[PDB]
Amino acid sequence: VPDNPPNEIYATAQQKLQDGNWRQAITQLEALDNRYPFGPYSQQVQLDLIYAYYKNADLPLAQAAIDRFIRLNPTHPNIDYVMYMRGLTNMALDDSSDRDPQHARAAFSDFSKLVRGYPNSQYTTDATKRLVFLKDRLAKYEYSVAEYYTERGAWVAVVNRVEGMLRDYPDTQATRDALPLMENAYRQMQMNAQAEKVAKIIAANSSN
Amino acid sequence: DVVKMSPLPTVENQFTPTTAWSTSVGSGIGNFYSNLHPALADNVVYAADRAGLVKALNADDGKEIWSVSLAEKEPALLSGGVTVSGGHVYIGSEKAQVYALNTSDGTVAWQTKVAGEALSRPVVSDGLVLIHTSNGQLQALNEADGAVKWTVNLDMPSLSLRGESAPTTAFGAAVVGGDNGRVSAVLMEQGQMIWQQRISQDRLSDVDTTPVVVNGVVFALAYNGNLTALDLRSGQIMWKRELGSVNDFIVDGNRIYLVDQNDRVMALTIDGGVTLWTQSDLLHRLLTSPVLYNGNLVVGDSEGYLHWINVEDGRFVAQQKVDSSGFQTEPVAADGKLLIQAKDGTVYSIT
Amino acid sequence: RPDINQGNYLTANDVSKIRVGMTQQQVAYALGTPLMSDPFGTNTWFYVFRQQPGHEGVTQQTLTLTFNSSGVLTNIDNKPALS
Amino acid sequence: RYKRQVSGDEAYLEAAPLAELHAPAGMILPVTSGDYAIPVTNGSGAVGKALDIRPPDTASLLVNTLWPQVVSVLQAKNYTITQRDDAGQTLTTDWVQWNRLDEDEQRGRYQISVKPQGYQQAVTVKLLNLEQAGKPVSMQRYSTEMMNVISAGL
Amino acid sequence: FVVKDIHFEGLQRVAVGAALLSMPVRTGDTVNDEDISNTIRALFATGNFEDVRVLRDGDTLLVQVKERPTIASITFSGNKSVKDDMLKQNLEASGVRVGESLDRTTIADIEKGLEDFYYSVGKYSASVKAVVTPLPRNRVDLKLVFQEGVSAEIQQINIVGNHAFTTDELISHFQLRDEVPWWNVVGDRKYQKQKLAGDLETLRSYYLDRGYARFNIDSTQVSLTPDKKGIYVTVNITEGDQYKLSGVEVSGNLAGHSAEIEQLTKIEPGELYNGTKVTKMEDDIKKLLGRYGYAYPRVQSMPEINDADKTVKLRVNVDAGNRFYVRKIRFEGNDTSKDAVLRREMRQMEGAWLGSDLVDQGKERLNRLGFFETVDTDTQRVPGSPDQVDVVYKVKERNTGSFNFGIGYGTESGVSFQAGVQQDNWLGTGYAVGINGTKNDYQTYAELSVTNPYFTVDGVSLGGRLFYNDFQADDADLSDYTNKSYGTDVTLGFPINEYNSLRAGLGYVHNSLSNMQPQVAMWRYLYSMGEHPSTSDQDNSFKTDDFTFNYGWTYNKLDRGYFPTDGSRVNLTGKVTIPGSDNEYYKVTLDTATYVPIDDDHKWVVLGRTRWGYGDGLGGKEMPFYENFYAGGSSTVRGFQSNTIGPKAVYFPHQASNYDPDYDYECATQDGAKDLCKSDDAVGGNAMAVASLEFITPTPFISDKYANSVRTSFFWDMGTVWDTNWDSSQYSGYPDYSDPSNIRMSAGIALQWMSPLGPLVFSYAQPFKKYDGDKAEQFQFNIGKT
Repeated sequence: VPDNPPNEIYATAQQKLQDGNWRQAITQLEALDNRYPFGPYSQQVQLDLIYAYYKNADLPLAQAAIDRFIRLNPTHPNIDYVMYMRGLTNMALDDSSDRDPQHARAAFSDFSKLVRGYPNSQYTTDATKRLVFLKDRLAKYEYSVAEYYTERGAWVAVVNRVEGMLRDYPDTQATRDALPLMENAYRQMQMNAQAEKVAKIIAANSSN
Repeated sequence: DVVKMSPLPTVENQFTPTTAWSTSVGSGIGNFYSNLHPALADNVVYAADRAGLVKALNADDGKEIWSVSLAEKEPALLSGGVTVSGGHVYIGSEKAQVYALNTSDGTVAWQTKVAGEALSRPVVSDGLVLIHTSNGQLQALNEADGAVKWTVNLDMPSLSLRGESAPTTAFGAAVVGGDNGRVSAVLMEQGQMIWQQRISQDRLSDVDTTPVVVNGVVFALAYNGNLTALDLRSGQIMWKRELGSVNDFIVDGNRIYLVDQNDRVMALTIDGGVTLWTQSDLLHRLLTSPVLYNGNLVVGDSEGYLHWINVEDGRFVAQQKVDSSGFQTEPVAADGKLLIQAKDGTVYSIT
Repeated sequence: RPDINQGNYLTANDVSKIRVGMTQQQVAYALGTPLMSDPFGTNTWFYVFRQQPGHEGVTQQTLTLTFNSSGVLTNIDNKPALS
Repeated sequence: RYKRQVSGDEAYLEAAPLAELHAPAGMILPVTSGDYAIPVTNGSGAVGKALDIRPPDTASLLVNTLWPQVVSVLQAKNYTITQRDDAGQTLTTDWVQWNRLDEDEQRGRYQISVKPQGYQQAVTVKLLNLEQAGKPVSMQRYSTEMMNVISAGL
Repeated sequence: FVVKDIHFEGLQRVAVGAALLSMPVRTGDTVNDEDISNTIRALFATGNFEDVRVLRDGDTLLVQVKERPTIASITFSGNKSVKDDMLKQNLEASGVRVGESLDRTTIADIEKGLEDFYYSVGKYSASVKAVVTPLPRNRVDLKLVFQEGVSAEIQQINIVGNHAFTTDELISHFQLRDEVPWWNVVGDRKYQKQKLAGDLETLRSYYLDRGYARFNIDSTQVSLTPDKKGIYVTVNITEGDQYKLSGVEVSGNLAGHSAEIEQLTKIEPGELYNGTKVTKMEDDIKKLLGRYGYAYPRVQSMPEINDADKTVKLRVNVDAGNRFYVRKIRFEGNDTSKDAVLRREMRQMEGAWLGSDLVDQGKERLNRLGFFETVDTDTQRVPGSPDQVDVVYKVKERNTGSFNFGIGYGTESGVSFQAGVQQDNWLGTGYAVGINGTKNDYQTYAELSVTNPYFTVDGVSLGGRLFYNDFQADDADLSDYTNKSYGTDVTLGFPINEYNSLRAGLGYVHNSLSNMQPQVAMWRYLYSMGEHPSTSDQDNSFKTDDFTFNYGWTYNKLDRGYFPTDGSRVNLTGKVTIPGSDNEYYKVTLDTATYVPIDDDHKWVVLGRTRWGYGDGLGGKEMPFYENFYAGGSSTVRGFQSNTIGPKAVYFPHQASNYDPDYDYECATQDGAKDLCKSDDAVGGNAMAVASLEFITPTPFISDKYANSVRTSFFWDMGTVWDTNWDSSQYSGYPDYSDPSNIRMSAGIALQWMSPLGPLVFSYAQPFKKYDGDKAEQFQFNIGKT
């Protein structure tokens, strides 16, 4: 990297962000932030850098930067953006459905914090659209582990699992598709008193 | 690798050293860090090799008297120096065996099992021979029969340097270094501990060898710990000097001469341990313990040179190659003869 | 294929220690917490002692404990095998 | 790894809409937990691929009592007054020593003037000299330090 | 004292609003001496600051801070044996990375840190140093300078106290090693604590198994050469005399299973004390207490010793724990492999009672998949429950694709190249897909394969295979033909037992014969098929399309895979052709290997191999000659050339296809051939029986420190091949190739060990019972895979 004045380096990196070649926009932002790590225009270079890291799929570097931002500027005007952004980076790592949802509920947790705190965010209408996906996505996770244990013949495990789905994710598609597995588990342990109860629930509700 | 070995000093010799004779004793020590040096007692050299071979040599010519091997049939792993006293040659083995062979013919006078590996030069005093085993056990065997009379139990760190302290005797008490960083003082009668004073400075630790006592003060070095002078009676520290080693030092006049763990030789005054001369030209050359030979320090190095250092300024008087296997065990300057054994077992005498 | 164990373990001796009119804290102490309750209104406790060793067929005993509004043992219903 | 560079760009998602299950009569559905429970935050905000996700010498202050109340804190703070022109409403201070807590110390002399500027009165602090560790040399740091010390007195 | 407002000095990176968010003291608060000390140490606990001073103005309470310097870059110097990026990765994990701040009070802990790594891999002279260069705007540039030094090696592993066993022979079974021959992979001479640890366990067991019940390890010393290039370890032992087992008294919270535990501690008195035979019943008890619900049943045995009889009375104490219940088995880390892939390996069931051993079984079941770098198991008490519990597995997934070049060299195959690319966990599905290639003197083999290891949840696998084999009979010591086959296999594999496997599948093969030198045996088969080619011209071709049902059974109870010393392996494998195929045959082969030891240290074992093969046609057709059985070579009857045993070709007089003198031919009319002709070169049979008996012995000359590393055999090998459709009547002048009574026999010595070039087998055999035609080959060998 050169050592020109900061004014023209920010100009260089800005017109690398506008050309959508992030690999070089990063190497100049990184240099600008490492050299001027505080200052009045210091927050702007930190936002551009977490945007760049995200579009170049440098997601660990994006998270590490977003978390250091929120630690040092928890009251900054645009932490609705910074939060929306750590939701995307966590939802990128997810990549959906049968694999570790640690990244999905991380994403969910953050998008929830975005909408509770900033209901008039430009990112809130899209955010709510995202954690409607994420809900039935990690409902789908419970559905698959319920589905494994019904093949295994672990009926106690499958009803306890879908009981949990009714509790945590009731309004999801995954839990509608899950109930007939509960009904089965009951019937298999000759608890058909209880089966008849969940039988009434599927009989009284849409598949949609 | 190894972070910087020193080059052979280039020096004009104020005299010319010569190998009066030399005699081979088996393969020798090899690359197995061992105390095994030769012993001079009554115009006859006593040498040994790790495998068990032990030879009695004539001190003038180096011609064999008796050879005999202590290996049964398995090697003997002889390690514990050689010391002659009372018509007996004492050898500690790493098979926890201590041999005492008759000085006359070389028969086994006795042989005793010991608490562990007998690394230490056997020290003989008050009619007992002192063995410092490798488990921190320090045992006293009767020089007549070889029966263990008492067993003091020094403590041991997680990791030590190889080699144990040969004690010195004064006033019917023995003074050992330990692998703790603690000089200890025990009674020769039953092994009753008197005092135990620490001189040690992740893993940093400090084995010791062989303290020397002159008129009520006892001197000791710790590896990476201090050179200290202690009150014989109390154990009380009188002065610390911050420099540590593993190889014997020697006190003469009111001077200490020693070789650092970086193989730099020094002369300090015994009154305060303030440096008179330092020479750092043999640095990291793997020097032996020094000996005084007619007013000259003699030290062997790993490449098999022994350098003669002027005792008044630290500048070299003579240099000499003599064996390519290398040196590491102590020389023996005594009775107007200088002896050194090289790694391959070859026992030289130097004039 | 391995042994399938499901639900709670019942010694035929720890179902002595339970009798009608006990609190939930006493039965839970006597039998441990149950793997499954009823989540649909009624407050019932199901102790399913199901095991199924390789190519041998299931033996299940179903101890069903019904509690009152207060949370005290009203009805205890158990059966040692399946039909 | 390569699967991340195809999420990080644009890809969209319209997953099955949420719908509340109806409970039959003679029973109830398990108690709702509330952890994964999406609030109905209303409004027309752009949804994915249509949403702009690009990121969004001298110090003067304004405030009879004015001028004598300025020379008063400087006298109570133990700063030696060199040139006091009460008429022209402009004083000069001797070398004031600061602390903060960083590196080696900065020392400067100032010019504190107080004259009306419209409907309010201005207090203009100009950093004349700035000698750090006996070496004249950051510029706003120690003009604002002096402007802050008179401001706290007011 | 009340605070009117709060002011801040020395805030640079930390927003006023961040420091302000950190303090107990608030605007408009009545604070005392203790309240300001409580925010001083709140701000410190932020980790943004070097020094915090909170003192009072008049109205104002003002906060002075010095922010910790922000790292501008991290660079590495002299760091030879560890690569910058990997070592930069460990620093981020520990909290030092570019853009984060450095506390100057840990720069020493940073060095002591990664310098302590170096000590772990035995660079004991290592020295890492941080120089932290200040820059403007409160930043530093820390560079770690390294002096790795030289690795230290074990100069000696001495044992003292050992009288009943020689030092060397005990070191025999040690992982740590003081001597490694140039020609033998017995291990490195490199030190690790983990190695010494399990080695002191190998030493303890060795003694207790021989009845040394009062054997103690008194102390272990690891010494260190001053120059720090040599390591001496010494174990000090007391090996108290042998002891026979008197009886065993069980005493603790047995949960009233005292009935069944006396069946687990039944012993025939006089039998010598045995430490592993003791641990067996400590686990047998702990297993059936586990079988009755209990998570962590503890059993602890204390030998009560009586020196009058020289007997030991085992005083076993056992208290079954409580019962607990697994509410959830979670898996975190599996970011690419689906949940079912590592869930289906569990022996602990969710929604059931936990077994401390069933969760442990289920851990190493994941390690042996080889899909994960690390596999750590955590058992948490589910909040506010006396007995419910979550069991989580924390996996770190590894790149599971690979390229694998193999080169080997044997007397049967010459050089053999193995080479293929392999993906064991296809998109995290447990699916194994791979392209594989083989190539020696006589054949080249390429195959594509997909496997599902769990076709069904119980782990019956469904295979899948396109293959292409290209065979040159000439380069295999056979009557010359060439087969260029290809086709497809799908096979179920059923596990039925820890020790038994089954497999059944169907498969298409398209054989395509050509270049066949005419012989009567190969020809009578072609006349079975109905094809009638020239008996004079070896420019011919035959193309079959077969469909085959393949079955197989494998039994393995070998006590260990390398140098087996006890139990049998047995492999039966058969072929038969479903109708609609050109050919109509069946084939079955059976391999047997039985090891029985004849000493207690298992250093003298006798081994009985037997190899049987039989095949024949069905619809009056014959079994193809390309499916024939062979015998002789290092693999079967040692001392004989590969495939020499059995029927020999009897050729027709033909015209050689590309004739050239200075080149010997077999019955070319170009050399004046008129009628049929006997030969040396074998064709093989449809019925084969070989059986050998090795006598495995201690290798007699090299050091007992590594003697156990080499296995000497003395063997007596026998075998025959014959074909049953041989018209002995019609070919009266020539020998009877339908007679199996012709048993070939050979005797000799075999060596076997692991070298730097790979695993060796030197056979030096001697055929004392050899028939006319049979070609000898007394020295045979194998290097690597062949």
